[PDB]
Parts: sequence; C-alpha cells; structure tokens
Amino acid sequence: KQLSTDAERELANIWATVLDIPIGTISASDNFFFRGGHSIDAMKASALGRAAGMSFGVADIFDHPVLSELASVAV
Amino acid sequence: EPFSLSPIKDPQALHKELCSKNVIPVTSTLEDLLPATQAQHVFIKRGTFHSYNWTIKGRSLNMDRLRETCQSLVDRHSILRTSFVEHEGHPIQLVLANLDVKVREVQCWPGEDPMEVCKALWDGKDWPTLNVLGGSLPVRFTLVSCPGNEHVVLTIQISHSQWDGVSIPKLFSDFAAIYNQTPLPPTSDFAHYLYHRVSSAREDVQQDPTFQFWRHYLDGAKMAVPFAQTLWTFKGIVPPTLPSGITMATLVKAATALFLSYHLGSRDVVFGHTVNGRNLPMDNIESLLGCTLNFVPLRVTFPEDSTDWTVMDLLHHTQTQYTRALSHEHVELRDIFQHSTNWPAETPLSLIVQHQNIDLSFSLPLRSLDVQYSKFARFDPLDEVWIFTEPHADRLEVQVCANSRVLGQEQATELANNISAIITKFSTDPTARLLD
Ligand SMILES: *P(=O)(O)OCC(C)(C)[C@@H](O)C(=O)NCCC(=O)NCCS
Repeated sequence: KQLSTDAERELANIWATVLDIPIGTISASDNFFFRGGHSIDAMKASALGRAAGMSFGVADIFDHPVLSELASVAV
Repeated sequence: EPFSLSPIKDPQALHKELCSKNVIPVTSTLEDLLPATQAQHVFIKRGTFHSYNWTIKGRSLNMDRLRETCQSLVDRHSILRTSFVEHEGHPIQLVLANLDVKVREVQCWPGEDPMEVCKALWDGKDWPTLNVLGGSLPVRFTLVSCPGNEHVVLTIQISHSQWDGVSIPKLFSDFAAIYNQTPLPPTSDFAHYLYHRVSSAREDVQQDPTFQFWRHYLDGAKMAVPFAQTLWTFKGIVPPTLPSGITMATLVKAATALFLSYHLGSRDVVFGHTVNGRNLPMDNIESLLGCTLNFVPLRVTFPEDSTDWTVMDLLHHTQTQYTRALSHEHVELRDIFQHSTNWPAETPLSLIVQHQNIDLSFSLPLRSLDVQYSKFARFDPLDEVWIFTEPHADRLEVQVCANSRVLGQEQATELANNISAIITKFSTDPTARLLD
C-alpha cells in the first residue's frame, strides 16, 4: 500500500531510521509494533517527528499504531 | 537563564569555597547550579557507581589522542563536569566549565594484566571511599598500559545520577567519533532537561493537568509493602511470544501484578516502575546525556468479579495503565504524592519493576584495533525490592535485587520463579481466563 501524503512520507522515513529497516519496505498500512518497535523506539520516533515539524507523542503511537492513522493525528 | 533554579543565593561563593578546600579544581568556573532530581538522589543514596572498561589491543593505538578524547568528551557533555553537594539536607548539582581533565595513568610491570590492576584499584579504594555528596567530580578516567602500549585498558567511572540506558550508548559513540575525528551534531545537556520540565509546570499546582491526572489515577488506591547484604537472583526463560498489540514490558508488569494480587490479598495493586522520562517536546531529548529516568506508580485493578477476565484483558488493562501516564510520567514522585494524594510526600516505593528495552551490548569502534567491553558496578538497595527484566536473543532474564534483610535467598529465588512462570503461562495461552 503506497504512501500518499507528505506526512506519511516523512513518518516512513522516521520509522526507517528508528527501526533500522529500509524505506522501500514501508507501506501505509504497516504497524509500528509488528515491524519491531517498542516504547523506546516510539520515544525516538516522536523526537524525530518534532525535528521534522510533526507533532505526536508516544501515546499517539500506542493509540494509532498504523502509519497512515498516525500521520492524520500528527499536527 | 542560568542560575534561575538555584536554591542558593550566592552560587559563586559555594564554588569558591569548594575550590579552597581542594575538592574541585581551582581553575574551574561555575557555569550553572541546579537542584538534583529525586531520581538522581535515589541512585546517589544507593552508592550506584560504575566503571566502564575498554580493553584496547593493537599497534596503531594513539595514547595522546585517547587523553585528548577524554577532555573533549567532558567539554561536550555538561553532566560529565557536574559535581554534587548537599545544601540544607537537599542535593544540588554544580555544573563546572573550564574544567581540565586529568587522566589517572598506570604503566604496568612486564607480564602484569592491566585489568587486574583496574580491579585492584576499584575494590581497594575507588568504590569503598566513594563520597559523591562531598562534591568531588564522579566522572574520572583511568588509562592502564602494558609496556609497548599495544594492550591498554581505558576506564570511565561515573555515578548513575549522570546517565541512563537510553543515553549511555551515546557516551561511547561520541567517544569513538571524537577519537576517530568524525563529525558530531550539536546536543543539549541535562540542565536543559530540568529547565524544560519547569517551564511546562503551571504556577498553581491544583490547575496542573499532571497533578489532576495523578489524583484521579490514584484515587482510592493503597500502596502496600509486599516485603519487610545486597543479593542478586537470576532466572532465564525462553523468550515469550507477544500477543498482538502487547509489548514485552506490559507482559512483565502484568505478571508482576497478578503475582502481587495473590501475595497480598488484593484486587487493587500499586507498585513502582521505571520510565524513561523522555516523552517531552524538547530538542534532542532522545540523545542528551543524563539520568532522565523516573520511578513512578503503576496501578493495576482487577475487577471484583474477575470470573471472565482473560490474560488478554489483563494485558490490555496493564498497558493502558502505562500509556495513560505518558504525558505525566516526568514529574518528581514526591510532588505526585504531595499534590495528588493524602500520602506522606517521602513515602518510598517498595517494589520497582524495570524492563530493560535498551541497548544491552556496547561498542567503541576505534580506528586496526580490537576493543572489548566489560564493567564493574556497585548498587545497594535500601528497603525496596527491584525486579529487572533483560530481553536477550536467546532468553528473557528475570533479575531480583534486594537487601537480604528484606528478601532472603530462598524467598528471592521463589519470587523469580513465580514471575517467570506467570510470564511463560501468559505467553503460551493469552486467551486463557485468570483461573489458570
Ligand atoms: P514499552 O511498553 O515497550 O516499554 C515501557 C518501559 C516503561 C518499559 C520503557 O518505555 C522504558 O521507559 N524504560 C526502560 C529502559 C530503562 O530505563 N532502563 C534502565 C536504565 S539504566
């Protein structure tokens, strides 16, 4: 499933760095925890989010574990 | 705005006094002065002190560059040039600048093992005479060499008030980059973390969402004490398979809650757990060096009629009881108890669970050099019991650490076994009902 918004793209790049998985393998329907993330990865993702101008916290990643859903609630 | 959190009127006079008693170097300056956090203090009171040891072998090793790297590392991270002291019974931190780092150096006899020399210094004087609250800098370097300088041990000593699991790897990767002359991004320091916490607090404490959250979260709760030389007890199990949507940490905490439920006679349990303290919107919060850890209450409430609760129900509940607190986990525990409960502010946590989902192995890729890691460690609990869980590739290791007067060997062994057994049972059958 293809990345469709700018937020989805920026978020995928963040997941790629934090999970050390290649960007090409990330689809919009991917689940952060199923791809191997845990609470500490989520903390790092959230911080990298801020540096890219997105805004979400660790709780948002637990509530919206799927990439496309997380990209909507980021501000 | 440096010194804006100082609890002392003339911070510069304190520094001058310490210089004149030869506790800190006379050519240092005072860059800042702040209160020490409760978590920093937990570690300092328990003598928590480490020596991170790097055995380096090869012909290309450059001793001058090692020395200079120690100096540069301290210039970069202000927690590493922080001194701790008490004022009116309360611990503060002095952040020094213009600090010259002096490496303790040993040139061994032929045939002498450098590591045995480090061990001898460690046990003979380095930890037995440790007095962090006397104000002497806890961060110090030692370099022990065989003749020829092709086999060297480098040592960094440090108080646990100065690092945590998220950030310690950055100390080693920064060291390597500076040695290798690789470029480094700018970073923040621990002081910036303390200023950021205070700026997000509200001046009226009854209007702070955080203390409102804790008040509701802990309403009607009671914190029981499950248990009345320092001992470590270990127990390995096969790595658990994780039910969909559940983290390993949740599994460990649910197991602990079930255990306590039975051990006490209670459906409503509160115990402590370790959180990373880095879920805050501040620049470089993921990488800054310091101890941002916090030990906070976790509450798990079984229904009065749990007949139908499954393991999954317990897992989802336990996980939600952690995530509800994510935005509020960063405040001092004594402030939680003072502003959000009837409990005495200095009420201690008696059981603390730490899940170690951080780096467990370390590297120092110096440029051909063979570099091995090892460490020495002191940690002595007071009346509390600690349960650590380490997730390795081949096993999940459950570790119990407590004083023997609180938990004797047989009791500790049984605790480790029970928590392990419950974790495995949860893993192999998550759809089961709690009447196992
Ligand atoms: P998540 O559900 O995967 O993790 C929860 C945690 C609360 C276990 C994790 O977020 C965490 O804060 N800390 C564990 C790391 C830690 O601080 N280790 C000890 C430092 S020396």
